[PDB]
Amino acid sequence: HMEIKRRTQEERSAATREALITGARKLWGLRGYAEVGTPEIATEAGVTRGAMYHQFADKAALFRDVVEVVEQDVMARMATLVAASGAATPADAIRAAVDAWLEVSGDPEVRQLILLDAPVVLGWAGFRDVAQRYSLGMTEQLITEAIRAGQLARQPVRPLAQVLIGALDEAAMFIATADDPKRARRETRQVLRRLIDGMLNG
Amino acid sequence: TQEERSAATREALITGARKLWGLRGYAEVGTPEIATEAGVTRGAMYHQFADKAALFRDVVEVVEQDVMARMATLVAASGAATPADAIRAAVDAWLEVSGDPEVRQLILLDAPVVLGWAGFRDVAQRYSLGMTEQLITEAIRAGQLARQPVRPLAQVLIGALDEAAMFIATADDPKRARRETRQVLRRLIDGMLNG
Ligand SMILES: N=C(N)Nc1nc2ccccc2s1
Ligand SMILES: N=C(N)Nc1nc2ccccc2s1
Repeated sequence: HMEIKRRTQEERSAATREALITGARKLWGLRGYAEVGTPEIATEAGVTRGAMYHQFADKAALFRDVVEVVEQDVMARMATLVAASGAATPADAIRAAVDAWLEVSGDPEVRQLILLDAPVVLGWAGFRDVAQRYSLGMTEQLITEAIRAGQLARQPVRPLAQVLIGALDEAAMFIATADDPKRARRETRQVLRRLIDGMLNG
Repeated sequence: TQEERSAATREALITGARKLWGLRGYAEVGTPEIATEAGVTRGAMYHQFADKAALFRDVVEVVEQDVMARMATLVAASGAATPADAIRAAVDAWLEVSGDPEVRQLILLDAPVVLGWAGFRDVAQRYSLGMTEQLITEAIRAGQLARQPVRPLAQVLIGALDEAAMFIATADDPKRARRETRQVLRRLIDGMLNG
Protein backbone atom coordinates (compact mmCIF):
# COMPACT_ATOMS: atom_id res chain seq x y z
CA HIS A 1 0.00 0.00 0.00
CA MET A 2 2.67 2.63 1.05
CA GLU A 3 5.50 1.79 -1.46
CA ILE A 4 4.58 4.58 -3.95
CA LYS A 5 4.40 7.17 -1.07
CA ARG A 6 7.79 5.96 0.32
CA ARG A 7 9.49 5.98 -3.15
CA THR A 8 7.94 9.39 -4.00
CA GLN A 9 9.32 10.98 -0.79
CA GLU A 10 12.70 9.27 -1.43
CA GLU A 11 12.85 10.65 -5.00
CA ARG A 12 11.94 14.19 -3.81
CA SER A 13 14.60 14.00 -1.04
CA ALA A 14 17.19 12.79 -3.61
CA ALA A 15 16.33 15.66 -6.03
CA THR A 16 16.66 18.25 -3.16
CA ARG A 17 20.01 16.74 -2.12
CA GLU A 18 21.31 16.77 -5.74
CA ALA A 19 20.27 20.46 -6.17
CA LEU A 20 22.11 21.44 -2.92
CA ILE A 21 25.28 19.49 -3.90
CA THR A 22 25.18 20.97 -7.46
CA GLY A 23 24.68 24.54 -6.07
CA ALA A 24 27.44 24.16 -3.43
CA ARG A 25 29.91 22.62 -5.96
CA LYS A 26 29.31 25.59 -8.33
CA LEU A 27 29.58 28.43 -5.75
CA TRP A 28 32.40 26.93 -3.58
CA GLY A 29 34.25 25.96 -6.81
CA LEU A 30 34.27 29.67 -7.86
CA ARG A 31 34.79 31.49 -4.49
CA GLY A 32 35.97 28.81 -2.03
CA TYR A 33 34.22 27.14 0.92
CA ALA A 34 35.06 30.01 3.36
CA GLU A 35 33.43 32.67 1.12
CA VAL A 36 29.93 31.17 0.51
CA GLY A 37 27.28 30.46 3.17
CA THR A 38 24.63 27.69 3.11
CA PRO A 39 21.82 30.33 2.82
CA GLU A 40 23.28 31.57 -0.55
CA ILE A 41 23.64 27.87 -1.60
CA ALA A 42 19.97 27.11 -0.64
CA THR A 43 18.91 30.18 -2.74
CA GLU A 44 21.06 29.03 -5.72
CA ALA A 45 19.56 25.47 -5.39
CA GLY A 46 15.94 26.82 -5.11
CA VAL A 47 15.28 24.99 -1.80
CA THR A 48 14.20 26.14 1.67
CA ARG A 49 16.44 26.40 4.74
CA GLY A 50 14.34 23.58 6.24
CA ALA A 51 15.09 21.39 3.18
CA MET A 52 18.82 22.14 3.72
CA TYR A 53 18.55 21.32 7.52
CA HIS A 54 16.78 18.01 6.63
CA GLN A 55 19.55 16.94 4.19
CA PHE A 56 22.76 18.22 5.96
CA ALA A 57 23.68 18.48 9.70
CA ASP A 58 25.96 21.48 8.91
CA LYS A 59 28.06 23.22 6.23
CA ALA A 60 30.91 20.66 6.51
CA ALA A 61 28.45 17.74 5.90
CA LEU A 62 27.36 19.43 2.61
CA PHE A 63 31.07 19.86 1.69
CA ARG A 64 31.79 16.14 2.40
CA ASP A 65 29.12 15.16 -0.21
CA VAL A 66 30.46 17.79 -2.71
CA VAL A 67 33.93 16.16 -2.41
CA GLU A 68 32.44 12.67 -3.08
CA VAL A 69 30.70 13.83 -6.31
CA VAL A 70 33.80 15.81 -7.45
CA GLU A 71 36.14 12.82 -6.77
CA GLN A 72 33.77 10.54 -8.77
CA ASP A 73 33.98 13.05 -11.71
CA VAL A 74 37.81 13.34 -11.34
CA MET A 75 38.23 9.54 -11.55
CA ALA A 76 35.80 9.34 -14.52
CA ARG A 77 37.54 12.25 -16.37
CA MET A 78 40.94 10.62 -15.81
CA ALA A 79 39.66 7.25 -17.14
CA THR A 80 38.28 9.08 -20.25
CA LEU A 81 41.63 10.81 -20.92
CA VAL A 82 43.66 7.56 -20.53
CA ALA A 83 41.08 5.72 -22.76
CA ALA A 84 41.42 8.44 -25.47
CA SER A 85 45.27 8.75 -25.14
CA GLY A 86 46.20 6.10 -27.76
CA ALA A 87 48.38 4.32 -25.13
CA ALA A 88 49.82 1.21 -26.85
CA THR A 89 51.35 -0.42 -23.68
CA PRO A 90 50.71 -0.42 -19.89
CA ALA A 91 53.76 1.88 -19.49
CA ASP A 92 52.17 4.42 -21.93
CA ALA A 93 48.86 4.10 -19.98
CA ILE A 94 50.73 5.00 -16.76
CA ARG A 95 52.25 8.08 -18.48
CA ALA A 96 48.77 9.04 -19.82
CA ALA A 97 47.31 8.67 -16.25
CA VAL A 98 49.96 11.06 -14.77
CA ASP A 99 49.24 13.57 -17.59
CA ALA A 100 45.51 13.15 -16.90
CA TRP A 101 46.00 13.86 -13.15
CA LEU A 102 47.87 17.15 -13.91
CA GLU A 103 45.11 18.14 -16.45
CA VAL A 104 42.11 17.26 -14.24
CA SER A 105 43.67 18.64 -10.97
CA GLY A 106 44.33 21.86 -13.00
CA ASP A 107 40.58 22.42 -13.50
CA PRO A 108 39.92 25.54 -11.34
CA GLU A 109 36.93 23.89 -9.58
CA VAL A 110 38.98 20.74 -8.72
CA ARG A 111 41.91 22.93 -7.59
CA GLN A 112 39.65 24.95 -5.25
CA LEU A 113 37.52 22.10 -3.81
CA ILE A 114 39.94 19.11 -3.69
CA LEU A 115 43.41 20.65 -3.39
CA LEU A 116 42.75 23.88 -1.37
CA ASP A 117 39.48 23.42 0.59
CA ALA A 118 39.32 19.61 1.19
CA PRO A 119 42.57 19.23 3.23
CA VAL A 120 41.39 22.15 5.50
CA VAL A 121 37.64 21.26 5.85
CA LEU A 122 37.91 17.42 6.04
CA GLY A 123 41.20 17.58 8.00
CA TRP A 124 44.29 15.53 7.03
CA ALA A 125 42.68 12.13 8.00
CA GLY A 126 39.52 12.75 5.95
CA PHE A 127 41.43 14.02 2.88
CA ARG A 128 43.86 11.04 2.81
CA ASP A 129 40.98 8.52 3.23
CA VAL A 130 38.99 10.08 0.32
CA ALA A 131 42.04 10.24 -2.01
CA GLN A 132 42.95 6.57 -1.32
CA ARG A 133 39.29 5.37 -1.66
CA TYR A 134 38.97 6.92 -5.13
CA SER A 135 42.51 6.55 -6.62
CA LEU A 136 44.06 3.37 -5.06
CA GLY A 137 42.09 0.97 -7.34
CA MET A 138 43.02 2.78 -10.61
CA THR A 139 46.68 3.09 -9.45
CA GLU A 140 46.97 -0.61 -8.40
CA GLN A 141 45.40 -1.82 -11.67
CA LEU A 142 47.82 0.33 -13.75
CA ILE A 143 50.70 -1.22 -11.74
CA THR A 144 49.28 -4.80 -12.10
CA GLU A 145 48.98 -4.33 -15.90
CA ALA A 146 52.58 -3.06 -16.21
CA ILE A 147 53.89 -6.00 -14.08
CA ARG A 148 51.87 -8.47 -16.25
CA ALA A 149 53.54 -6.90 -19.40
CA GLY A 150 57.08 -7.08 -17.86
CA GLN A 151 57.30 -3.22 -17.94
CA LEU A 152 57.55 -3.02 -14.14
CA ALA A 153 59.41 -5.29 -11.69
CA ARG A 154 57.32 -7.99 -9.93
CA GLN A 155 56.61 -6.61 -6.42
CA PRO A 156 53.85 -5.97 -3.87
CA VAL A 157 51.40 -3.59 -5.61
CA ARG A 158 49.90 -1.79 -2.54
CA PRO A 159 53.18 -0.24 -1.13
CA LEU A 160 54.17 1.11 -4.58
CA ALA A 161 50.64 2.44 -5.24
CA GLN A 162 50.43 4.25 -1.84
CA VAL A 163 53.90 5.84 -2.23
CA LEU A 164 53.12 6.99 -5.82
CA ILE A 165 49.73 8.50 -4.75
CA GLY A 166 51.68 10.44 -2.01
CA ALA A 167 54.08 11.81 -4.66
CA LEU A 168 51.28 12.65 -7.16
CA ASP A 169 49.08 14.36 -4.52
CA GLU A 170 52.04 16.59 -3.41
CA ALA A 171 52.85 17.32 -7.07
CA ALA A 172 49.26 18.61 -7.60
CA MET A 173 49.33 20.59 -4.26
CA PHE A 174 52.61 22.27 -5.38
CA ILE A 175 50.92 23.51 -8.60
CA ALA A 176 47.72 24.51 -6.74
CA THR A 177 49.54 26.83 -4.29
CA ALA A 178 52.02 28.34 -6.83
CA ASP A 179 51.69 32.05 -7.65
CA ASP A 180 52.93 31.07 -11.21
CA PRO A 181 51.06 27.81 -11.81
CA LYS A 182 52.01 27.49 -15.55
CA ARG A 183 55.72 27.36 -14.57
CA ALA A 184 55.00 25.15 -11.52
CA ARG A 185 53.02 22.70 -13.71
CA ARG A 186 55.92 22.45 -16.23
CA GLU A 187 58.53 21.90 -13.49
CA THR A 188 56.32 19.34 -11.68
CA ARG A 189 55.49 17.46 -14.94
CA GLN A 190 59.29 17.34 -15.60
CA VAL A 191 59.94 15.82 -12.15
CA LEU A 192 57.16 13.23 -12.54
CA ARG A 193 58.51 12.31 -16.08
CA ARG A 194 61.95 11.52 -14.53
CA LEU A 195 60.39 9.61 -11.59
CA ILE A 196 58.07 7.48 -13.79
CA ASP A 197 60.66 6.93 -16.59
CA GLY A 198 63.15 5.83 -13.86
CA MET A 199 60.78 3.07 -12.74
CA LEU A 200 59.23 1.82 -16.01
CA ASN A 201 61.00 -0.70 -18.24
CA GLY A 202 59.28 0.75 -21.39
CA THR B 1 64.52 33.86 38.88
CA GLN B 2 60.79 33.92 38.03
CA GLU B 3 61.78 33.11 34.40
CA GLU B 4 63.85 30.07 35.57
CA ARG B 5 60.90 28.80 37.67
CA SER B 6 58.49 29.28 34.68
CA ALA B 7 60.95 27.42 32.40
CA ALA B 8 61.18 24.48 34.91
CA THR B 9 57.33 24.24 35.05
CA ARG B 10 57.14 24.27 31.23
CA GLU B 11 59.89 21.61 30.91
CA ALA B 12 58.08 19.28 33.40
CA LEU B 13 54.77 19.63 31.47
CA ILE B 14 56.35 19.19 27.96
CA THR B 15 58.39 16.16 29.19
CA GLY B 16 55.26 14.62 30.88
CA ALA B 17 53.01 15.27 27.88
CA ARG B 18 55.62 13.86 25.43
CA LYS B 19 55.90 10.68 27.55
CA LEU B 20 52.14 10.09 28.04
CA TRP B 21 50.93 11.15 24.56
CA GLY B 22 53.86 9.25 23.02
CA LEU B 23 52.54 6.03 24.66
CA ARG B 24 48.72 6.41 24.31
CA GLY B 25 48.19 9.24 21.84
CA TYR B 26 46.92 12.80 22.27
CA ALA B 27 43.20 11.81 22.24
CA GLU B 28 43.67 9.32 25.14
CA VAL B 29 45.37 11.51 27.81
CA GLY B 30 43.92 14.72 29.30
CA THR B 31 45.71 17.77 30.77
CA PRO B 32 44.74 16.78 34.36
CA GLU B 33 46.71 13.48 34.01
CA ILE B 34 49.66 15.36 32.51
CA ALA B 35 49.66 17.95 35.35
CA THR B 36 49.66 15.01 37.88
CA GLU B 37 52.59 13.33 36.01
CA ALA B 38 54.51 16.69 35.93
CA GLY B 39 53.74 17.45 39.65
CA VAL B 40 52.29 20.84 38.56
CA THR B 41 49.00 22.51 39.64
CA ARG B 42 46.25 23.06 37.03
CA GLY B 43 46.54 26.87 37.54
CA ALA B 44 50.32 26.86 36.97
CA MET B 45 49.78 24.66 33.86
CA TYR B 46 47.01 26.93 32.35
CA HIS B 47 49.29 29.97 33.12
CA GLN B 48 51.88 28.49 30.67
CA PHE B 49 49.48 26.78 28.14
CA ALA B 50 46.05 28.21 27.15
CA ASP B 51 44.72 24.69 26.42
CA LYS B 52 45.61 21.08 25.50
CA ALA B 53 46.46 21.96 21.87
CA ALA B 54 48.95 24.63 23.01
CA LEU B 55 50.88 22.08 25.10
CA PHE B 56 50.84 19.64 22.13
CA ARG B 57 52.25 22.38 19.82
CA ASP B 58 55.31 22.63 22.18
CA VAL B 59 55.64 18.78 22.37
CA VAL B 60 55.71 18.69 18.54
CA GLU B 61 58.59 21.25 18.53
CA VAL B 62 60.83 19.17 20.87
CA VAL B 63 60.05 15.95 18.97
CA GLU B 64 60.73 17.62 15.55
CA GLN B 65 64.05 18.92 16.94
CA ASP B 66 65.01 15.31 17.90
CA VAL B 67 63.84 13.98 14.46
CA MET B 68 66.03 16.60 12.66
CA ALA B 69 69.07 15.87 14.96
CA ARG B 70 68.69 12.05 14.68
CA MET B 71 68.40 12.34 10.84
CA ALA B 72 71.62 14.43 10.72
CA THR B 73 73.42 11.96 13.10
CA LEU B 74 72.49 8.82 11.15
CA VAL B 75 73.34 10.29 7.70
CA ALA B 76 76.70 11.60 9.15
CA ALA B 77 77.49 8.07 10.51
CA SER B 78 76.41 6.22 7.25
CA GLY B 79 79.84 6.74 5.54
CA ALA B 80 78.10 8.21 2.42
CA ALA B 81 80.98 9.18 0.06
CA THR B 82 78.79 10.96 -2.61
CA PRO B 83 75.63 13.12 -2.54
CA ALA B 84 73.76 10.17 -4.16
CA ASP B 85 74.84 7.90 -1.25
CA ALA B 86 73.79 10.58 1.32
CA ILE B 87 70.31 10.63 -0.30
CA ARG B 88 70.17 6.79 -0.02
CA ALA B 89 71.34 7.00 3.65
CA ALA B 90 68.65 9.70 4.33
CA VAL B 91 65.91 7.30 3.06
CA ASP B 92 67.08 4.53 5.45
CA ALA B 93 67.53 7.09 8.28
CA TRP B 94 63.89 8.30 7.79
CA LEU B 95 62.51 4.73 8.14
CA GLU B 96 64.65 4.24 11.33
CA VAL B 97 63.67 7.60 12.91
CA SER B 98 59.94 7.50 11.91
CA GLY B 99 59.78 3.94 13.36
CA ASP B 100 60.57 5.30 16.87
CA PRO B 101 57.31 4.63 18.79
CA GLU B 102 57.06 8.25 20.09
CA VAL B 103 57.73 9.75 16.62
CA ARG B 104 55.21 7.34 15.06
CA GLN B 105 52.47 8.34 17.49
CA LEU B 106 53.15 12.09 17.92
CA ILE B 107 54.44 13.14 14.45
CA LEU B 108 52.95 10.61 12.01
CA LEU B 109 49.53 10.05 13.67
CA ASP B 110 48.65 12.89 16.11
CA ALA B 111 50.30 16.09 14.72
CA PRO B 112 48.40 16.25 11.37
CA VAL B 113 45.08 15.83 13.29
CA VAL B 114 45.79 18.26 16.18
CA LEU B 115 47.70 21.01 14.32
CA GLY B 116 45.49 20.70 11.19
CA TRP B 117 46.73 20.45 7.57
CA ALA B 118 48.40 23.88 7.24
CA GLY B 119 49.77 23.85 10.80
CA PHE B 120 51.50 20.46 10.62
CA ARG B 121 52.93 21.18 7.15
CA ASP B 122 54.39 24.57 8.30
CA VAL B 123 56.16 22.87 11.26
CA ALA B 124 57.43 19.90 9.16
CA GLN B 125 58.78 22.34 6.51
CA ARG B 126 60.58 24.47 9.15
CA TYR B 127 62.45 21.41 10.52
CA SER B 128 63.03 19.37 7.28
CA LEU B 129 63.26 21.55 4.15
CA GLY B 130 66.83 22.77 5.06
CA MET B 131 68.39 19.24 5.10
CA THR B 132 66.21 18.16 2.14
CA GLU B 133 67.12 21.06 -0.20
CA GLN B 134 70.86 20.81 0.80
CA LEU B 135 70.92 17.04 -0.08
CA ILE B 136 69.22 17.73 -3.45
CA THR B 137 71.37 20.83 -4.22
CA GLU B 138 74.60 18.84 -3.59
CA ALA B 139 73.49 15.95 -5.83
CA ILE B 140 72.49 18.39 -8.67
CA ARG B 141 75.92 20.14 -8.30
CA ALA B 142 77.67 16.68 -8.56
CA GLY B 143 75.60 15.91 -11.74
CA GLN B 144 73.99 12.92 -9.88
CA LEU B 145 70.46 14.41 -10.35
CA ALA B 146 69.20 16.25 -13.50
CA ARG B 147 69.58 20.08 -13.62
CA GLN B 148 66.27 21.40 -12.20
CA PRO B 149 64.88 23.77 -9.59
CA VAL B 150 65.16 22.21 -6.11
CA ARG B 151 61.69 22.92 -4.62
CA PRO B 152 59.42 20.92 -7.04
CA LEU B 153 61.55 17.75 -6.69
CA ALA B 154 61.77 18.23 -2.89
CA GLN B 155 57.93 18.48 -2.53
CA VAL B 156 57.29 15.37 -4.70
CA LEU B 157 59.90 13.29 -2.82
CA ILE B 158 58.54 14.48 0.61
CA GLY B 159 55.07 13.22 -0.57
CA ALA B 160 56.54 9.77 -1.28
CA LEU B 161 58.54 9.67 2.02
CA ASP B 162 55.56 10.82 4.17
CA GLU B 163 53.23 8.17 2.63
CA ALA B 164 55.91 5.49 3.07
CA ALA B 165 56.15 6.31 6.83
CA MET B 166 52.32 6.40 7.28
CA PHE B 167 52.01 3.02 5.45
CA ILE B 168 54.46 1.46 7.93
CA ALA B 169 52.85 3.27 10.91
CA THR B 170 49.38 1.69 10.32
CA ALA B 171 50.51 -1.70 8.94
CA ASP B 172 49.34 -5.04 10.38
CA ASP B 173 52.99 -6.24 10.04
CA PRO B 174 55.24 -3.14 10.38
CA LYS B 175 58.52 -5.10 9.91
CA ARG B 176 57.26 -6.48 6.55
CA ALA B 177 55.77 -3.09 5.51
CA ARG B 178 59.13 -1.38 6.27
CA ARG B 179 61.04 -3.96 4.10
CA GLU B 180 58.57 -3.52 1.17
CA THR B 181 58.49 0.32 1.53
CA ARG B 182 62.32 0.57 1.78
CA GLN B 183 62.52 -1.37 -1.55
CA VAL B 184 60.00 0.98 -3.21
CA LEU B 185 61.73 4.16 -1.98
CA ARG B 186 65.26 3.02 -2.84
CA ARG B 187 64.06 1.97 -6.38
CA LEU B 188 62.23 5.28 -6.94
CA ILE B 189 65.30 7.40 -6.08
CA ASP B 190 67.76 4.97 -7.84
CA GLY B 191 65.76 5.60 -11.08
CA MET B 192 66.65 9.35 -10.86
CA LEU B 193 70.24 9.16 -9.42
CA ASN B 194 73.17 8.99 -11.86
CA GLY B 195 75.59 7.08 -9.55
N1 LIG C 1 58.64 14.65 8.89
C1 LIG C 1 58.58 15.52 9.88
N2 LIG C 1 57.37 15.80 10.33
N3 LIG C 1 59.63 16.14 10.37
C2 LIG C 1 60.91 16.03 9.97
N4 LIG C 1 61.36 15.24 8.99
C3 LIG C 1 62.69 15.44 8.77
C4 LIG C 1 63.38 14.72 7.83
C5 LIG C 1 64.75 15.00 7.63
C6 LIG C 1 65.38 15.98 8.40
C7 LIG C 1 64.68 16.68 9.38
C8 LIG C 1 63.33 16.43 9.52
S1 LIG C 1 62.16 17.09 10.57
N1 LIG D 1 58.63 17.28 5.45
C1 LIG D 1 57.67 16.35 5.52
N2 LIG D 1 56.40 16.69 5.48
N3 LIG D 1 58.05 15.12 5.66
C2 LIG D 1 59.27 14.63 5.38
N4 LIG D 1 60.37 15.31 5.02
C3 LIG D 1 61.44 14.53 4.83
C4 LIG D 1 62.68 14.91 4.36
C5 LIG D 1 63.75 14.01 4.19
C6 LIG D 1 63.53 12.67 4.50
C7 LIG D 1 62.30 12.29 4.93
C8 LIG D 1 61.25 13.15 5.05
S1 LIG D 1 59.68 12.96 5.59
